[PDB]
Amino acid sequence: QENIRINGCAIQCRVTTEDPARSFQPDTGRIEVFRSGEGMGIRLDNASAFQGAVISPHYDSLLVKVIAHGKDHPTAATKMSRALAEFRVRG
Amino acid sequence: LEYKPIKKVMVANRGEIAIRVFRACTELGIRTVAIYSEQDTGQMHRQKADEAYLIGRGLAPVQAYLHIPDIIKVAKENNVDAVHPGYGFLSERADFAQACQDAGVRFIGPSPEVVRKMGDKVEARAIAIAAGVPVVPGTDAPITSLHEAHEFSNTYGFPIIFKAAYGGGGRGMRVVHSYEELEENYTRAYSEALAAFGNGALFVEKFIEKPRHIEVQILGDQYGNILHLYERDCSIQRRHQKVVEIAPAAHLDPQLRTRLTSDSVKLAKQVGYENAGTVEFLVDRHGKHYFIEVNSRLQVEHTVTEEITDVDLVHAQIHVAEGRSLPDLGLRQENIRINGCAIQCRVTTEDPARSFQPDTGRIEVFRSGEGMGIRLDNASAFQGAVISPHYDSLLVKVIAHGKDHPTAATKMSRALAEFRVRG
Amino acid sequence: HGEEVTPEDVLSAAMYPDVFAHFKDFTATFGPLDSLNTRLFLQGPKIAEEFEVELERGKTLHIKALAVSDLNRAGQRQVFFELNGQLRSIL
Amino acid sequence: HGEEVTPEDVLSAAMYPDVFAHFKDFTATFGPLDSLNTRLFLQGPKIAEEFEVELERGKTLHIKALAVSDLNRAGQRQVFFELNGQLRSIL
Repeated sequence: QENIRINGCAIQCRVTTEDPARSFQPDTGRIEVFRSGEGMGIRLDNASAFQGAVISPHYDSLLVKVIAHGKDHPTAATKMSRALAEFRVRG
Repeated sequence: LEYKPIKKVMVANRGEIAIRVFRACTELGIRTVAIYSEQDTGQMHRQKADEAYLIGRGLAPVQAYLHIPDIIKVAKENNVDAVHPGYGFLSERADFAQACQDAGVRFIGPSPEVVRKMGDKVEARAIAIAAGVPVVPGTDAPITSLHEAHEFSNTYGFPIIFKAAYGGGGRGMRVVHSYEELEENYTRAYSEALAAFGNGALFVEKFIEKPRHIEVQILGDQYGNILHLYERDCSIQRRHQKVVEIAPAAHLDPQLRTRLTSDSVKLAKQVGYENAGTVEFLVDRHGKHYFIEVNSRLQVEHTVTEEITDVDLVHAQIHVAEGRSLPDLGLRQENIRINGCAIQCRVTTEDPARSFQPDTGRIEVFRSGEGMGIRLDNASAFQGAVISPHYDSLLVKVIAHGKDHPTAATKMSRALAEFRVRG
Repeated sequence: HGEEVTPEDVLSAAMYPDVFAHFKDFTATFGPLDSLNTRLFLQGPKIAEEFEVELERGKTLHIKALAVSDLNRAGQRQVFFELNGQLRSIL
Repeated sequence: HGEEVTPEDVLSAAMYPDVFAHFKDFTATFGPLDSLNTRLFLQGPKIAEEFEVELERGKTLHIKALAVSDLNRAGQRQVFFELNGQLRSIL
């Protein structure tokens, strides 16, 4: 318990393939354009994402698990706003 | 006290640093401008910023980024408030800096006077002798007679090293142990210096077996306030160049690292530097440090300290370029601390077998292996990527942040295993 | 049809409603036009012909047409394109 | 051309050394044979058709043919293949 010390702040997000308009109803399809975005305080986790991929509805619609570290909460919020801008998932 | 905020910044280079500055600006919400040459329309930087403009229509690609007036006119036309010159291309150019001041466009970096004062080795030697740490010991003046070398071998020590001035070649590197060896080595060194080269400005220095050059990073405001970042180790060298990097100290005496810290702080105060810089020393096995020089632009391994200290350097550069003082940022000694072990590698399309020569061609398959504490910076990596045969051969930079130095070593070894670049 | 209505657009709809509906529908389903060369507008690109499209002030698009697939899924032919830094495929 | 050759292969070299050199060259170049279907080995994959390639007890991969481009400038063709989920262009 005593060696480990709290260090910094971090925020974790999951990117989904739900239609954020109708009912957050998950969408299905095939990827066309995939662009990934990394920074200093950025960290990405790829589930099934690549160029010309196919997702199957038998399993979850989890594509990217992202964690951003910073020296405070607002820094992490802004860092993730920028990171979400950086990706480019088209199709 | 003076607040002159930034509305747009212009990058006058190409590649990974361009992406770095663009992401920093968009994280600060700074309007971004990108510039490309005719050959280099395939990178990601030109389409990653908001705007892309061509330069050097007929000039050579190696000098395509070296044309000041055109990029000056582009900066003016796009209402560029501040420009950052990056590294290697025009940061060493004092003409461009004074021109940047002439156009009124804010400059990201020190004042042109400091850059010009650095100049040749002679200003550095004069300033180091006047006010600074001892420089590598030896002879300030050239040796042109047997008697200077004989007296300096008699006085300091029989084993000495002959080096040749006004030349970067290693052919002027000779070893002296004894009188009979002294005169013969002096004679042959003088012969080679006057034959292969011109002025034989030979210098006598002490016998050095193992150099270990150690780097110090310095930030300051325009208000006379100076913070050293922390130290970095570069014991690894192919022959004279960086291949991998180790920021936390392998074998450093805290007294000696404290001496280096205070010396770098006082010398930054002496120079009166205004932006990002670094002082590199050269230590012996015994425990003596010697100045080598200072880089006035933002070093490549800067971001390595970015993992050491949990502070951004490009943001701090932006903020001092605005006019803020470091205490406004809360940039003081006590909060910045060593946090973790760091190792640095860079991938190049070169074959380490015969002559470390680069390879050119088209990559067939590439995959990513980003780790839990493994940070990746992609220079030019995509499906169907073609590497230019005239520009640099840098593709990916990998950062390993491990709880231990062997921790990062094994993690980044696994990362090397997972990466696949074929063809 | 959304918020993108201006007084001149109102006038254009007022004089000619039906063709305006057709035009807005077509532009929406096909993206911006008039940024094409007339060659591309009527003839379209020829395979192994690279070309350039300008979209905004600094906005350059280098498009090279790689190949055209055949009929696979009840009349779904695939085509292959190369943009600066990426390869795309369209059905 | 021996880097892991076996004494059994030494016997083979004693048998037909010239044909030995030819087979070794061909093997180091195009890789191992005798992992392929007879029809696939002789006439080859079909366009808009996918098959399976076993490598080891577990190394299992799949290949689909997409299309074939035309000779570009000097008798060079671009062929599009789909691996497990990734795409490869082959010259």
